[PDB]
Amino acid sequence: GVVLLDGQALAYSIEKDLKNKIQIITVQVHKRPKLAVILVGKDPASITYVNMKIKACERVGMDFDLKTLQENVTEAELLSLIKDYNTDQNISGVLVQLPLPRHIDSKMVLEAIDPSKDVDGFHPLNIGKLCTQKESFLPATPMGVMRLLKHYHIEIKGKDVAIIGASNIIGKPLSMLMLNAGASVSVCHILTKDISFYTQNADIVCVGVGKPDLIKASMLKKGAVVVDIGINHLNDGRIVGDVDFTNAQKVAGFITPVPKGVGPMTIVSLLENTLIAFEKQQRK
Ligand code: NA
Ligand code: NA
Repeated sequence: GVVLLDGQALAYSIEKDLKNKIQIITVQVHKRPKLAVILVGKDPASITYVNMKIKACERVGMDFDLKTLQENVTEAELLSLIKDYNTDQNISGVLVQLPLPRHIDSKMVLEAIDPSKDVDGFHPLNIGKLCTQKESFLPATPMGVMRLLKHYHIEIKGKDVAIIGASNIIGKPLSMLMLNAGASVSVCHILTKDISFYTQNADIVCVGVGKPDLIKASMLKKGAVVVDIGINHLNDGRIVGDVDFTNAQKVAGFITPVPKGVGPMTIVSLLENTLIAFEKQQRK
């Protein structure tokens, strides 16, 4: 019997814990964790993502500051805003919604976030610490994937894991978390000659490239754990993953639905990182 990796249910359970911890903090020290969110421009999908993050903060009682900037904002203005958020002791985490406009150097803007407030885990200091087994902020999507697997008692150590997608924000950090946990890890992408070579061997397949039906049942090992990070908005309004869910469930042992699988876990991971940032700030 295949098991649904119910990321939505796990995220809601974690949110209940966050809400309770924040309630205690608010009464004990009369402060709350606070997330600063910067949105540049009016990209529809970016607006939706910002609203998802703000609504999540509201569900757990986390404070937030949403700063909306025009699409033609200068890099200097964005940097000056980030500097002020870095120095404001009442700001726990700082998040810049991506993508930024082409005239903005995204890597420079993200490196201006103080690493102690980098709740997205995108600062190279945090990425480098992850790669060298030093504790710091994990990117939210890989963090949520590992947390979901932990909840379902999926063993990582000694397992063969195939990661499809090699992005800086998902596939690469996820591969590092898997390796650090003792898996043998393959990272594939658009230039891979035969992804099925890697997926048919894998105990765990994680895919996040944005291509409907890329992962088919015939590409999987019987009993495999399948983590579908894709979120594809089809022309007709449907939202599907990168896995052929209907057929793959005939072979997989565990599988995330899309939507309501990895998505809610990414969001709750951002909330957890903001609380961690607050707690580390108070201890320092
Ligand atoms: Na300053
Ligand atoms: Na393990």
